[PDB]
Amino acid sequence: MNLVLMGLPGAGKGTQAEKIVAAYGIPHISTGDMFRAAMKEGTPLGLQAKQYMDRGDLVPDEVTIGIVRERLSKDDCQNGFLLDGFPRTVAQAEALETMLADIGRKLDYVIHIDVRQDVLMERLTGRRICRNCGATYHLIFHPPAKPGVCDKCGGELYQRADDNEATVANRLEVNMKQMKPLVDFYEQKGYLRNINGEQDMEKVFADIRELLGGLAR
Ligand SMILES: Nc1ncnc2c1ncn2[C@@H]1O[C@H](COP(=O)(O)OP(=O)(O)OP(=O)(O)OP(=O)(O)OP(=O)(O)OC[C@H]2O[C@@H](n3cnc4c(N)ncnc43)[C@H](O)[C@@H]2O)[C@@H](O)[C@H]1O
Ligand SMILES: [Zn+2]
Repeated sequence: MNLVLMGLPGAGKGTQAEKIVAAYGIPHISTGDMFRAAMKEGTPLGLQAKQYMDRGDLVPDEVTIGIVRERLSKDDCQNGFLLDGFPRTVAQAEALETMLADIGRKLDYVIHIDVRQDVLMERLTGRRICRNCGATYHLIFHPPAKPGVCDKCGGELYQRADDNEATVANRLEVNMKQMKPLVDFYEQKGYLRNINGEQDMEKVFADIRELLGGLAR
C-alpha cells in the first residue's frame, strides 16, 4: 500500500499519519521530520533547510526530491509506505511518479485532508509540543492537564519556531500556491481522495480507514 498524505500546514497530516502507520505497520516518511533531523545533526542539508524552514518557505525541489529518492530505496518500504508532506509541488509529484516506477511501484491513493484557512491558522498558532518527548498538544483543541507541562513526561511545552502567526501566514500562502494545483494533477490520474479534516480526530481517522478498507476489498 503506497500512500500520500497531502494538505495545507495544520490540516492534521502528522496526527493522522501516526494512527495510520500504527494500524498497518508501514513506514512514515515525513519530509518535514527528515529536514528537522538533518538540522539537529548539523549536516549540509540541515543547515540549508533551516533557512527556508525558519521563514516558512519551501526547501528547493532538487534537494527535497533527492532525500526522498534515497529514503524510498530502502528495503523497509517493500510492504508499502506513507509519504507525509511530499509531494507539495508539481515538480515533486512528477519526480515521484518516476522514482516509484523505477522501483516497480505505483501510488494507490493521494489523501487530501481539506480544512479552511482560518481554522488552519488556529491549528498551528495554538500547537504546543513537549521538548522532552515530542508529544503534541493544542491550547484550544486539546490542552494538557496543567498549563505548560507535558502529561506524558512532565516536560516543558514550547511553540515550534515556525508556528508564530507571521510565519504561519507565509506558510499557508506558499503551500496554497504550490500544493493546490496537485488536487487537479491527482484527480486526473484517479489517485485523489478528499477527506474533511474539520472533524474530530477519530472521525477523520474513521473516514480514512473506510477509504483504505476498499483496497482489501
Ligand atoms: N515536500 C517539501 N518540499 C519543500 N519543503 C518542504 C517539504 N516538506 C517539508 N518542507 C519544509 O519543512 C517545513 C516544515 O514541514 P512540515 O513539518 O511538514 O510542515 P507542515 O506541512 O506545515 O505541517 P505541520 O506539521 O505544521 O502540520 P500537520 O498537518 O502535520 O499538523 P498536526 O497533525 O500536528 O496538527 C496541527 C495541530 O492541530 C491539532 N489537530 C490535529 N487534528 C486535529 C483535529 N482533527 N481537530 C482539532 N485539532 C487537531 C494537532 O494537535 C496540532 O496541535 C516546511 O515549511 C518546508 O520548509
Ligand atoms: Zn513529554
